[PDB]
Amino acid sequence: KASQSRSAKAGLTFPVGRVHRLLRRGNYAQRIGSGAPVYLTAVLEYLAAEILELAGNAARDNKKTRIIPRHLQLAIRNDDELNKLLGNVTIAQGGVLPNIHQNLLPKK
Amino acid sequence: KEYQLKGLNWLANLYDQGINGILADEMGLGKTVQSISVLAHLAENHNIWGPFLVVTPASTLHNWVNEISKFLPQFKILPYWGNANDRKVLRKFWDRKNLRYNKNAPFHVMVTSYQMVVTDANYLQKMKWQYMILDEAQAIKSSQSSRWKNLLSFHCRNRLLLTGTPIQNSMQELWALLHFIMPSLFDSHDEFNEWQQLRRLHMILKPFMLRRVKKNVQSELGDKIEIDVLCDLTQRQAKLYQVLKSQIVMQFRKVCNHPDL
Amino acid sequence: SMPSMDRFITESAKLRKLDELLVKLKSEGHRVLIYFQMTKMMDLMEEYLTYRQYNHIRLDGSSKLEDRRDLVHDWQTNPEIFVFLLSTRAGGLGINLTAADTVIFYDSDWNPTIDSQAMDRAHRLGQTRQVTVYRL
Amino acid sequence: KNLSEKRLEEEKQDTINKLLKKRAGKSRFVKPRRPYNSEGMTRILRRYEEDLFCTF
Amino acid sequence: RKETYSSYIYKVLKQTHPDTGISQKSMSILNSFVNDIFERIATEASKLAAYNKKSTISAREIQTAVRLILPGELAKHAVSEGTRAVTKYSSST
DNA sequence: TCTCCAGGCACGTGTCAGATATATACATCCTGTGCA
DNA sequence: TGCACAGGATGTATATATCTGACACGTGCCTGGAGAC
Repeated sequence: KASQSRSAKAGLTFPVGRVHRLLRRGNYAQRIGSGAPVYLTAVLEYLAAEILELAGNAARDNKKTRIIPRHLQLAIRNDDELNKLLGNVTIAQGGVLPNIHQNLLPKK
Repeated sequence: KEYQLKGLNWLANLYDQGINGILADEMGLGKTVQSISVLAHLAENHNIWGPFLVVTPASTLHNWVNEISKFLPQFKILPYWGNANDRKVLRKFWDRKNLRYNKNAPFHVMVTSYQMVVTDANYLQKMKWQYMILDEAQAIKSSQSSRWKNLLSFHCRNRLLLTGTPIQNSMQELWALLHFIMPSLFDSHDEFNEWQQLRRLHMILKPFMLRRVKKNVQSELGDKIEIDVLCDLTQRQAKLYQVLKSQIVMQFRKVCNHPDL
Repeated sequence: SMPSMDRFITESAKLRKLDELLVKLKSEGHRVLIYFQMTKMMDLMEEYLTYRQYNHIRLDGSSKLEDRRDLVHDWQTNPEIFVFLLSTRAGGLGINLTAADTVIFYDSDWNPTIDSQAMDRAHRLGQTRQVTVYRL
Repeated sequence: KNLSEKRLEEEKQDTINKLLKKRAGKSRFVKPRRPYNSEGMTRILRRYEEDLFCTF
Repeated sequence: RKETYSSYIYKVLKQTHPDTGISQKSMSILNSFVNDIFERIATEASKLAAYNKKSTISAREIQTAVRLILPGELAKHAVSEGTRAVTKYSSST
């Protein structure tokens, strides 16, 4: 009779019932459908996986084993669609990209 | 209860002169109980239960606190080792704001390690000490050691050296230890070099060094005899001697120890 | 065919002579300290001691500080312990080895002052019998 | 009441620190036989007075 | 009691990079990020469901919301991952 | 809405990376002295 | 007046010994997600 959660029923590692709880007492609609928390759980799981993949090779490009928000900031702003998504957000301890305009160099 | 009592009285006599002493004798005759009797008689003299510092290697630190607790349990012992939270607890307890002599306080004797002294120089630069005792001073042989530098920078003004053999002969070590004894007179090493060689080196340290030996008591200790065994290499221990030079230290040392290494 | 244990002993002549003198040292029923210079030297001796199933303990630089208390306590209380694997400067600085007399210096030739501290560790007051310092 | 609570908290902190400092400063057989498994197997016993043959 | 997505985020980087540590500040950055996408998607879906005179939020409403908020490439990857997950969940027969 | 049990939190204990240290011999560089 | 040679000093080079230092894993618990109607 005992069965496991909906997350591994959908094959997901993010909590489906917790997403359903936050949807129901988040006061967005009075009736919440069944397939909506599974869809939202899959979307947020994929976005987290893509973000951690980008932070992963950004941290391998610095020869380290830990993730600093320098790596997160770099992995955000060298990718164009995350640039478009996260344009107006500022990350804690991020800094800026190394850039210099063409005529400002010692051209000679 | 031995002839270390007159030796500690001679140490107190040169203390009354106002200079730091040198123990230049081998371990085995009981310099630990001699030093705790130095502290006990000095406390009997001018009524000081207060700040006393013991700098000691970590393996014999437990031996030191064990013999202190067994022999003279009148004082209150403090260790300085472990994690950072225990370090902060002992920093809460060893608080010695009241200067000079104190009675009802647990900082009577302070035991610690060499590394721990080296790595808490920011906290040990304060808490101006009265009597540091550094046992086994061979690690302050070098004058380039940063531990030697932070041992220089304290505000204790007593630099009694305890070691078994101070005679490691690198010709800078003697100047380094003498510069630790008086900081003030010994600072130029070139004048120490420039100012018959075997005879004139004996009476320089004569008013400071005391001359004792192990062959003065009754010898049931064993009178140790050195039996030396010299043996020959095996063939597997032979051919790597040619192999190592065929491609061309501690390397051949360990091949001598055992081939598998 | 596995690496033979006796072939591991007999291919090293220092270990060969050590195995010869341990036979009479255990036949007399004595107390033995053995010194080494490296970790890998004491990473090989206990395999030889498992052949003899001797009571042996090891103290080195990577040992935790509390274990050095109860190991010395078990040395000065239990008499059935036989082999004392010691580092150069660990057990040779002020450690009470008063009931021991036979020290085995495997490679104690790095500096004479460390060796002087080493044989000041066992040759101490309270020793009831003669001290024989072996040097292979 | 506040002074008594402060004194009790100071006493508790002093007791905990003294216990930690006392614990840090003062405190910081026959081999078993092989297992014998004889399942689904016959048995021959030879005692002093009588013999057995346990079969299936 | 306080809630965090720390263990789930942890196993997410453990499928892709096993020998990789994490900072607590980076974990807080990631938690704020996923919560921000969650509230954006939720308010878009609730606003769209109110706009279509419907009292129920279903999968097609957040489908339109994901088409609306995310840029197109990441949008069709997101809806593809969501459709395989939802069709796998719906096969409880 | 009733029931009910294990998920994930919270809080303990151990294990490979950095930092001073010995250390002796060998090699390189600089300085001084002697010679043309 | 310059150049070369020799001698002395300093630096290097690679396991130890210690030895912390901040990291990852083995147990409680309680409550909220899951099944049933």
